[PDB]
Amino acid sequence: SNALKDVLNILLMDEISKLKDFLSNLDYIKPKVNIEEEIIEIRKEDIINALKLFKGKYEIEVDKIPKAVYVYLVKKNILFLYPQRGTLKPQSFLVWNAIKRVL
Repeated sequence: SNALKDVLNILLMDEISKLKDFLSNLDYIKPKVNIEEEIIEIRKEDIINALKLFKGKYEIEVDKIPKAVYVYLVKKNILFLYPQRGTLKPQSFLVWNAIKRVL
């Protein structure tokens, strides 16, 4: 049966719509990111640049991305942070696939 395949396809497409909505919300908004006492404005462009890094690699070094940018992307459940490793990964393979399909 195609059933499990189709269920996964549901999950995959859904996450694509979700990521598209996330990214479209940035068109007229520059998020203000809170990091303790810091308040830092970031831009859609910066966010796209960081996510594009995940197009060819599942696991990305935090040193490639401004902290304000990846903190936002973690807060927003796009990425997970491994502080000890100094790396980030998509929060699921659905998120990864969506990045690769959309960016």
